[PDB]
Amino acid sequence: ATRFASVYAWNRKRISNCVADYSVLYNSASFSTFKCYGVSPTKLNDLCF
Amino acid sequence: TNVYADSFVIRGDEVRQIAPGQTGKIADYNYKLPDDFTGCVIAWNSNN
Amino acid sequence: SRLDPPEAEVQIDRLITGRLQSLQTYVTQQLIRAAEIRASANLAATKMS
Repeated sequence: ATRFASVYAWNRKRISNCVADYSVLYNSASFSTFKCYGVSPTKLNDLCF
Repeated sequence: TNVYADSFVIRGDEVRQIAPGQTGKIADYNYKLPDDFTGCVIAWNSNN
Repeated sequence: SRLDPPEAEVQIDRLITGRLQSLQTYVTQQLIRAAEIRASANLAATKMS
């Protein structure tokens, strides 16, 4: 995003009706910490939401 | 009965990802620990 | 489908513990009820005899 909202007004973006490639973001080591609760990040691409 | 020393160097993030049940580029392509690993993990800075 | 094994173990272990405990309770109550049925059947056999 061009600008991130502060925690007082944290920005929320709806995601629906598409196909999502978590593979690129997971492989991209730009994310220093990637902590997933309730779902395993490896097969997060497997399920439907 | 036997003990094995595995030695390598890691820099940047994931310095603590050398552990059972961890995920990462190095853990997936270079070196993976077993699910029921028994032993010790040792790491220290050696920039100098 | 959504949990990596090395942390899914604890969840599935809780589930197995609870389900097995339920099975034990069912089997124990069935044992007691079957003992009662055995007493009733022995009484029935004695009555027929």
